[PDB]
Amino acid sequence: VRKCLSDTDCTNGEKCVQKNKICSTIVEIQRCEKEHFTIPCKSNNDCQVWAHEKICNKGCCWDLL
Amino acid sequence: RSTDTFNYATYHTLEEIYDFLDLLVAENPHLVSKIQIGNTYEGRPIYVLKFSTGGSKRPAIWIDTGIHSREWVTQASGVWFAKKITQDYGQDAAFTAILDTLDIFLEIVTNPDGFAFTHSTNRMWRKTRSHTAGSLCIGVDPNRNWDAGFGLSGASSNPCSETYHGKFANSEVEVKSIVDFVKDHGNIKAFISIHSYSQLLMYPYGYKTEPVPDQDELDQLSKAAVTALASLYGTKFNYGSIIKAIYQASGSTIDWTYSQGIKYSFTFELRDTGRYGFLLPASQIIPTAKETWLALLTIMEHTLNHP
Ligand SMILES: C[As](C)(=O)[O-]
Ligand SMILES: C[As](C)(=O)[O-]
Ligand SMILES: C[As](C)(=O)[O-]
Ligand SMILES: C[As](C)(=O)[O-]
Ligand code: NA
Ligand SMILES: [Zn+2]
Ligand SMILES: [Zn+2]
Ligand SMILES: [Zn+2]
Ligand SMILES: [Zn+2]
Ligand SMILES: [Zn+2]
Ligand SMILES: [Zn+2]
Ligand SMILES: [Zn+2]
Ligand SMILES: [Zn+2]
Ligand SMILES: [Zn+2]
Repeated sequence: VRKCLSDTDCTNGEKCVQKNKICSTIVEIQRCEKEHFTIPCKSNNDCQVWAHEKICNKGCCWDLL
Repeated sequence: RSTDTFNYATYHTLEEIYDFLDLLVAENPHLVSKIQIGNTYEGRPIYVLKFSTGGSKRPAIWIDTGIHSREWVTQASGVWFAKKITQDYGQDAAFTAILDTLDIFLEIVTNPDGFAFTHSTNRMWRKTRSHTAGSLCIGVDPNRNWDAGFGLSGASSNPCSETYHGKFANSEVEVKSIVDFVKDHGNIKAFISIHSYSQLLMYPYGYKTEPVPDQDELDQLSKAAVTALASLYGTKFNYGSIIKAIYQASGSTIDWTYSQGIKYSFTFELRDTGRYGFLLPASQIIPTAKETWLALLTIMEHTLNHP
């Protein structure tokens, strides 16, 4: 994980995901939004913004289903 | 008030659903009965509907909805399936043939305490409402409480976790009540436990990567089922083992039912893929139930033709 506050804190063309303040590729941002209506993550810690527990699963913040 | 005046296109309370159970039985007394399989942690009755055209201990299909209380489209779909069975039996030939050989058991509100709590206190509640010694966090994940891979990787030891497995397998009376029913019956041939959301149809295992012995048949049936589902509105479901399709999950229902020799053990995740998630608009209840019913029919027909 690389933490960020804006896109200029990221590397390799990655963007800052504002909801969880982590860097992610555009492809991963697009995939998590399109496939799962959610945000990318590297670990469970990147999914803590919801009071109702979510998990990091397969690169996106998932609900328990 | 009758089951014809009931509004299938809106979400209901526990009391309203329980009224629907009674009206359906009263309207169809020779097809439908209501069985109390237990009482919840907080003392509420737990009810299963039996749909049967006769016989003794006939081969049977079990369907449950609402094991996770926040998954409201599942309970709403279960109400619709119940009405659907009574509508089609004697009218639609194919379904008539199904119920002439098989019984169907349907548990619409599988976690009544959680369901009450989702209306009263916390719309996003998932778990049971049991108290746990040594914690102020309430509830056990009823889909981590079964005695198949219980307490292994794929569940949490933290009572505050959404996937807390409980102190021991079958600690939750809501789970134990089904266990007792299933073992006493001894002749359930398919067991389908319905969740939302994500648009998936899954088969064992959740707790390990080893392929289930009937993997290929179950994967073949899954493809046929999701194809039937898709025919109505084009809703896309993926399919596979629980562990491959979602994540590792231990002590889950269909791993236990499969271990009881119930070959056609399936779990659904209904609409949607996350746009609304658990808060699916009420205008999607009936379409969701309709398309899901097509998948259920595929499974029932396969069960019928593989006796
Ligand atoms: C409490 As009532 C009017 O839904 O039976
Ligand atoms: C068999 As009767 C009591 O429903 O007329
Ligand atoms: C045939 As009847 C409706 O009296 O049970
Ligand atoms: C028609 As078949 C492949 O489900 O036995
Ligand atoms: Na208990
Ligand atoms: Zn995905
Ligand atoms: Zn669930
Ligand atoms: Zn009518
Ligand atoms: Zn009412
Ligand atoms: Zn009432
Ligand atoms: Zn009668
Ligand atoms: Zn309510
Ligand atoms: Zn088949
Ligand atoms: Zn076959």
